[PDB]
Amino acid sequence: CSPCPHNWIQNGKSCYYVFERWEMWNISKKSCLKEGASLFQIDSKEEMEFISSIGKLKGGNKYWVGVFQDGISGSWFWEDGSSPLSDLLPAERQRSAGQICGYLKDSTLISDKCDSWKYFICEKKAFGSCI
Amino acid sequence: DDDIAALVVDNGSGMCKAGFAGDDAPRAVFPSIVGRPRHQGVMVGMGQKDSYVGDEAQSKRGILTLKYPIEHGIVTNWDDMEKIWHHTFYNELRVAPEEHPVLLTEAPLNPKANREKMTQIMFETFNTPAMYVAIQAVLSLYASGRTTGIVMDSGDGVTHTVPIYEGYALPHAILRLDLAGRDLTDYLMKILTERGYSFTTTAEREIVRDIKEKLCYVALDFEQEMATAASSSSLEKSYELPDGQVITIGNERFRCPEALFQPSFLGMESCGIHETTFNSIMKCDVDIRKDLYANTVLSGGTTMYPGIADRMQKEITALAPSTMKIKIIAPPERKYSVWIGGSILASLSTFQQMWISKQEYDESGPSIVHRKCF
Amino acid sequence: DDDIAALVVDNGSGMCKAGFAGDDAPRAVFPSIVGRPRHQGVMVGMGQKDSYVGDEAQSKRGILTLKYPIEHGIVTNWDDMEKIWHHTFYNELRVAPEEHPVLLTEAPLNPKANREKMTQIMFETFNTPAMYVAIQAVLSLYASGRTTGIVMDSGDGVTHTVPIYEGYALPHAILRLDLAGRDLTDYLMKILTERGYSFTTTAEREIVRDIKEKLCYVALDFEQEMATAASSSSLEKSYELPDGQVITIGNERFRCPEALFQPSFLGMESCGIHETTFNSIMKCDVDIRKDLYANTVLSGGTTMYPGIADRMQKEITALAPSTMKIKIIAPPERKYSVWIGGSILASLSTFQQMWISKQEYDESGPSIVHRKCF
Amino acid sequence: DDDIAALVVDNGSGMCKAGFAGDDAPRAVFPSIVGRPRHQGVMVGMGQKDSYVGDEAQSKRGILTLKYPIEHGIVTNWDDMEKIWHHTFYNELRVAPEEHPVLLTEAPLNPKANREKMTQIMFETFNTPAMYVAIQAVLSLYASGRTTGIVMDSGDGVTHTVPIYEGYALPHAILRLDLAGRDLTDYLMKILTERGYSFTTTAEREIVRDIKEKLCYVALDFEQEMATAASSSSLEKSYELPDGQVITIGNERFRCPEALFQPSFLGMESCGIHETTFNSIMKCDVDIRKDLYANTVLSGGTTMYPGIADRMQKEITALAPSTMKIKIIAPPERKYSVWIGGSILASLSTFQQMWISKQEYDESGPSIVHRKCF
Ligand SMILES: Nc1ncnc2c1ncn2[C@@H]1O[C@H](COP(=O)(O)OP(=O)(O)O)[C@@H](O)[C@H]1O
Ligand SMILES: Nc1ncnc2c1ncn2[C@@H]1O[C@H](COP(=O)(O)OP(=O)(O)O)[C@@H](O)[C@H]1O
Ligand SMILES: Nc1ncnc2c1ncn2[C@@H]1O[C@H](COP(=O)(O)OP(=O)(O)O)[C@@H](O)[C@H]1O
Ligand SMILES: [Ca+2]
Repeated sequence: CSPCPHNWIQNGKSCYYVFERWEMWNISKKSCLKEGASLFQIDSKEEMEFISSIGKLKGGNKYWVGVFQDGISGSWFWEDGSSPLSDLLPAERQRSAGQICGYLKDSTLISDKCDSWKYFICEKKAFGSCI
Repeated sequence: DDDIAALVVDNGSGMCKAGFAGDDAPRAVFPSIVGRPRHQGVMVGMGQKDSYVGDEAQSKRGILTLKYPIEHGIVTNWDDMEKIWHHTFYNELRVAPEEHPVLLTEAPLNPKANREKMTQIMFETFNTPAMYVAIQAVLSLYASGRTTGIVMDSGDGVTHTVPIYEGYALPHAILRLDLAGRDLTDYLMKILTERGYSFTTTAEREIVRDIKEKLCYVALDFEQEMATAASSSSLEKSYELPDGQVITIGNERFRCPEALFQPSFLGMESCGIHETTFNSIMKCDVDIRKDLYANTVLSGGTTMYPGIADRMQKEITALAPSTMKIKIIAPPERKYSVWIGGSILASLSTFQQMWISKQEYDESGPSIVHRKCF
Repeated sequence: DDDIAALVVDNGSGMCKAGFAGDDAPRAVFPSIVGRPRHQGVMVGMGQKDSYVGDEAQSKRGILTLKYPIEHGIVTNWDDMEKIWHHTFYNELRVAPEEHPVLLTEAPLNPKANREKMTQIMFETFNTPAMYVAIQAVLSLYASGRTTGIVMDSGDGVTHTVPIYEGYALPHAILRLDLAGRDLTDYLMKILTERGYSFTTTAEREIVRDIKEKLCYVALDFEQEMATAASSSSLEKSYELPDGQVITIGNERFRCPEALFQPSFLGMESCGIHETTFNSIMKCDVDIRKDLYANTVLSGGTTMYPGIADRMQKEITALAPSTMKIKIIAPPERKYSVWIGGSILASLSTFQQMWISKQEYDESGPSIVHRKCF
Repeated sequence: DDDIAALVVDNGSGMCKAGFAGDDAPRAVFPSIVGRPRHQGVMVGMGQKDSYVGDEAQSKRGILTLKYPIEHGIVTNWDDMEKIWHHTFYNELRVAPEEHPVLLTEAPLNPKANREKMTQIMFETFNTPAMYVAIQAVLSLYASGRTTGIVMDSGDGVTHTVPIYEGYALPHAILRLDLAGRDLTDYLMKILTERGYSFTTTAEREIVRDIKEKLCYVALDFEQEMATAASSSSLEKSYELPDGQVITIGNERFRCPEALFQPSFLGMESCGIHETTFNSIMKCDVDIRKDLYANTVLSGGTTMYPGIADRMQKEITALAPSTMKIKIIAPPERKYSVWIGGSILASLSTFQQMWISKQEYDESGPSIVHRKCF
C-alpha cells in the first residue's frame, strides 16, 4: 500500500518497526527478514535523533540494533557490514566476559549479550515517490 | 389528537431507552446515572443541574459522580428513578405523560413489590392515562419473531440462554449468568492497569469502555491467539486517550471478551456461554433439541462481537452429536432488540386490552399490573 | 440618595488599588509602603507627613524609607494597614466609608485569623455598613469570564497555575511559585551590579524597577539569544538615570525575565512556568486536558511582556501530545484584572446578599465573613 | 565456607531494607533517592559522590536533590537502581554478590518486562549465583503466618485490603488505594503552610515527615475532636525546626491522618479504609466472611499510629451485623514485616529449589523467574 505498511513509523526515506516483544538479535533478524525489513542501523545523528520518537513508546526499552562486533577485532559493523561513525560506537566497562552486537537503550547505543532477550527494531526503505 | 401511542421506556441498567410506539428505534437513549460535582466548591453563580447526568454527565465526564439507581437492572431507588422518568418525559421525549400510555419494561427477577411501586409512580406522579409493565427479556424475544430456538442473550448486567419452544420459554431450561459487558469493561480496566496504565477512575471508566467496544475482539482459538500474540505485530493497536496519551493495546482485546467463554478469568465458577447453551439444551426433551440447535439466536450488546457466531458454531459443533444440524443467527442491531420488542407490544392495537389502566389501578391497586397481566 | 457602591479596595503587595464597584478600572492606585525621613534632621517649621508613602513617597525617593505591611500580600501589621485604609478612603477616595459597602481582597493562603481581623478594622474603625472579603485570584477569574482553561497568573509576589473546569478551581492541581515580580527586580539590581553599576538603595530599586518594565523582553530562545548577544548592536539601549548618568543595558534585557522560565537563575529549585502548567495539566483528569490546553490564559502584571504568548505556545506544544490543539490567550489589560474582578463581584446587586453585615459582624463576630461566605 | 545465605533485599519506594536471611531485622536501611548538588558551585578539591543519597544525603539535607527511581515502588530507571544495588551490597552490606544467592522483592503489579530486567541486572552486573524475586505483599503475608483473615496493609505508597482464606489471596476481593504515607506527608505540609508556614522544599518535606510520625495521631471521632479543637490546650504541642524556629501544631495533628478515613480531604473520592475493608469482605462469600471479621490484621508503615485499632474496631462494628464477632489485630512492629516475609522466604531451606538460578536465567532467559514461579 502506502509508504509504510501499517504499524510502522516513517521518517523520511525509512520505515521503522518497533517490536512488541523480546527477541534475540539473530532471531529478530530472521523475524525482520520475514517482513523483508532489516534491523535498524543508524547512519546519522539525524536518524539517531529520531530514536527519541521511540521515547513515546512507553519507557525506554533496549532495542537490538544493526551493529555487530567481530569478536577478534571487536570491530563494529552493521548487518550490511559498513562502519558506523564514531558517534554510533559503544561505551566502556572495566572488563568481564561477554559482549555482542549493540542495542539502543533510549538515548544511546549500547552492547549486551545476544543470548539475552531484547526488543528489536527493523528498518526498510519507504516506497520513495517518483513522479 | 385522537389515538394514542405507547411510550416505550426500557429502564436500562446503564442506558435507558425510550420513544414512541411505531418508532423503529428509540428516540432517546441516555446514561442512567446520577451525578453532581464531587468537588463542587463553589462559584459566583450557578445554572447547574444537580444530578441530571444524562447526556451532560457523559460530556461532563471528569467533573461528575455516577450512581446508577438501577445498576442490577433493578430500581434500587425511587427518588432518583423518578428523576430519570421525569427527565425522559419532559426533557428527551418532550411529551406530556398525560397524553399517552406508557410501557415500562422490567428486569427479569423484579420482585412483585417493586412492580406495584413502578406503577404507582406512573399513575401518581406522572399521571399517565395508563401504563403496562413489561419484561425486557420478553420484549427482546418479541422483536426477534421466532417461535422455537435457543437464544443467547447477553446484555450489560446479565446473560441468559433460553430455549424457546412455541413461543413459550421453558423456565426450567433457562440458566442465569452474572457476567456481561458490565464485568467485561471492569476487567478490561484491570488488565490494562497491569501493564502500567492506571484506569481506576469513573472518567477512566468510560475511556476503558470505549476502548473495548471499538478495539476488543473474540478469538478463533483462545490458545492459538495468545501464542500468536507474541509474534503479533497486528495486535499492537494504539488508542489515543482523551488527554493525548496514546496507549498501546495488543492482547487485552481478545483476552477481555474471552471471559464470557471462560469465566474463571474473572473468577466466576460459572460455565462459559457454550457450556450454558449445551446445558439448556439437555434440560429439555431429546425431541425438541434439534430445533434449538438449528435455531440459536444471539442477542444484546454483548453478543455483538464479530467472530462470536463462528466461535459459537465451532464450539457447539464439537459438543454436539455430529448428526445434528447446527445453525447460528445474529440479527444485526440486537442491542436495541429489547426496546424494539417493547415498541412492538406497546403499539399493538389488538392487544390493547392488555394495557393497564387508571381505573384498574384504583380498584385493584398497582398489583393488578403484576397479576393476571403484566 | 440611595443604592450603594461596592468599595473595592484590592490591597496589593506593592500597590493598593481601590475604587467603586461598577467602575471599569481602579480609581486610585498607590504603592503600599510606609516611609518617613530615615535621616530626618529637623528644620525650622514642619508640614511633612510622617509615614504617608503613597504617591508622595515615590517622587520622594531619596528622602523616604519604605515598609511594606503588605509585603507578601499578607497584612503583617494592622496599625500601618489601617493607615493605608484611612488614606485610601479619605485621601484618594475622598469618600466616607460609613456610606458604602466595601469588598476587600486578600491573598491566597490568608489565615482565618487575619480575615477576621480585617473585618474588625473595617467594621470598628471605619464603620462601614457591611463588608465583603474576596480572594484575589477568584476576582481575577471572575473578571475573565472564563469557565474553563488553565491560566497562568503572574503578578508581583506570586505566580500560580490553576486549571479550571466549570468555574471550579480544582484545589489539587494548583501549584504555587515563590517568585514573581519582586524577584525580577532584585535579580535586576544584582545582575546590573555585576557590570559595574551599583543599585543597592531603595531609590535605586525604584530605578531598577523602571528599567525592567520598559527595557526588558523575553527571548524566543535563551540559548539562541545568548549566542546572538555578541553581535547584538540592538541590545545596547541606554537608560538615563535620574541624576543624568547613562548606562548601557541589554544582555540583561532577556536574562532577567528568563528567571520565570528557568528559576535556577534565582537559584530556585522550582520548575518553569511552562513545566508548571504541564504538571498541573497532568494533575487533572485526562479527559479535561484538551480543554485546558486549548484554553490557556495568563493573568497578572508579570504576564504583560510582549512575546510571552508566542513563547508559551511553543514551549507547550513541545510538551504536548502533538495532536492536541494549543491556544494561548492573553487579555490586554490584565494587571487590573484582579481589581476588575473586585468590581464585578462587588457590583453584583443580585449577589448582594453575600455582602457581610455589621449585624452578622456583631452577632457572628468577624468570623461570619470567613465561614460560609467570603 | 559452605552453606549459604539468601541476600534479602527490599527495594522500597522510599527505603531499601537489606540483610541476610534468618535475620530478625534488616541490617541496613537507607533512603532510596539519588542526590547531587543542585547548586554545585565547584570548589577546590572534590571527594564527593555524585548522587549517593542513602544516609549521607539525609544529613546533607539542605544541599542536595532527591530522586526516587523507585518512585511508586516500580523501578522506572535501571541505572539509578543499578547504583542503588551497588551501594547496597558493597557499601552497606559489605558483602559480595558472587558469594550469596539473593532474593529481590517487587511491587504488586509489576510488569513482567521489568521482572526480566531486574533478573537481568543482578546476574549480569552483580554476578550473583542465583536470585529470587518475590512479591512484597506475599512476603508480608508470609510474615504474619496467618493463613486467613483480612489484613489492612498500609505502607508508604499504597494501601490494600487483602482478604486471605487458606493461604490464598483472592484477587477479586482486594482493592487498592492510591493514598498512602507519601500523600500524608505532602498533605501535612500543605495544611501547615496553611496557617503560618511554608514547607515547600525537599528538606522541609523531611522536616514535616519528622513531624508526621511523632506528631500524628488518629482521632476517636473526627467530628468531636474538631469541637474539642477550640477548647483544647493539649493540641497546641510544639516542634522546633532545624533552624531556630519553634512552630506550633495541634489541630492538624489529627487532621492529617484523617485522610485515611476520609480520602476526600486529599481530593480522593475513594471510600475510606473502613469502607474499603467492608466492600472487600462483601466481595467474598458470606460463609467465609466471619473469618475476616474475626481476623483483621494491620500491616505496614501507615498502620502504626496508636489507637487505629480501636477506631478500626469501632467503624467495622458499626458496619457489621450485630451478631458478628469483630477483632482487630495489629502486630507490634509491622513496618518490617515486609522484609520479614522475605527473610523467611529466602531463608526457607526446604523451599530452596524455589530460588532462580544462573542456568535458568541462561537457558530460559530471565523470564523463568516470572514464569511458573517467582
Ligand atoms: N458493538 C458492541 N460490541 C461489543 N459490546 C457491546 C457493543 N454494544 C454494546 N456492547 C456492550 O453491551 C452492553 C449493552 O447491551 P444491553 O443488551 O443493553 O445490556 P443490558 O440490556 O443488560 O443493559 C454494554 O454494556 C456494552 O458494554
Ligand atoms: N507592562 C508590564 N510589563 C512587565 N511587567 C509588568 C508590567 N506591568 C506590571 N508589571 C509587573 O507586575 C507586577 C504587578 O502585577 P500584579 O498582578 O499587580 O502583581 P500582584 O498582584 O502580585 O501585586 C509589578 O511588580 C510589575 O513589576
Ligand atoms: N511509627 C510510625 N507511625 C506512623 N507512620 C509511620 C511510622 N513508621 C513509618 N510510617 C510511615 O509509613 C511509611 C513506611 O511504611 P512501609 O510499609 O515501608 O511503606 P511502603 O512499604 O509502601 O514503602 C513511611 O512513609 C512513613 O511515613
Ligand atoms: Ca538506515
